[PDB]
Amino acid sequence: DPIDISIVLNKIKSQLEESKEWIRRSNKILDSI
Amino acid sequence: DPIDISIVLNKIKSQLEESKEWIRRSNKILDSI
Amino acid sequence: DPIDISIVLNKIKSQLEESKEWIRRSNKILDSI
Amino acid sequence: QARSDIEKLKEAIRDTNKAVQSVQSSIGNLIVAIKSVQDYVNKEIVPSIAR
Amino acid sequence: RSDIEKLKEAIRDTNKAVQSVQSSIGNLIVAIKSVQDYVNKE
Amino acid sequence: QARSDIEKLKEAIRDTNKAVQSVQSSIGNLIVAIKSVQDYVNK
Repeated sequence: DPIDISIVLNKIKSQLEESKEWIRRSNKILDSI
Repeated sequence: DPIDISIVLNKIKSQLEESKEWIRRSNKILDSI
Repeated sequence: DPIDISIVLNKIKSQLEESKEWIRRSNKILDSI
Repeated sequence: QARSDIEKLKEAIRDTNKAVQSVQSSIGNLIVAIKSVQDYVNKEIVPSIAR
Repeated sequence: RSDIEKLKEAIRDTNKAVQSVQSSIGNLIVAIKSVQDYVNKE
Repeated sequence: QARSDIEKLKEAIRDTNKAVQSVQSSIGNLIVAIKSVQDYVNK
């Protein structure tokens, strides 16, 4: 299904965005040490 | 070949399973600090 | 075009090799603790 | 401070672990997406060519 | 304090590794998308 | 507890690194899989 690829790729994009924010927060905690 | 991609994807799935187990083990060590 | 997919895959391989060097350094630091 | 830092290192690793867990779900979904392109080629491309 | 600084730097490097993996995933999306376009559009 | 916690943090990061090394291996194979699909569509 053309849209059922589209649903999957957008799941990847949202998870990729969440991952970047976790790394940003990790890095800032390190700055607090 | 159609099965010689299927082998590759199955390897990725088991690699993914290993990755998940490694993160679980890290988190549980963190629970012991 | 397929020759201009090859560029994207080469970009992926380059980032993957950077990722491996970073993990190598992290493990080397841990060896020194 | 030293206990304070050990606590901070722990929470930074916890955040790194959550970033890795997100990457792991992304990769699972990339498997699905590639599988779908390969299945599509085996299901509606090759039979269409035949027809 | 010396070991604490090493752990910090090790995590920092692990985080750089993860950032590289995040860019690789962004490009894998591009690669898969282009194959589906080539098979759909062209 | 100080020495005990440092060594635990070290092992936690060691295990996180193994998780990243597995993801790196997976990505490498995802390249092969994408290449394979485009290759089978061209040949």
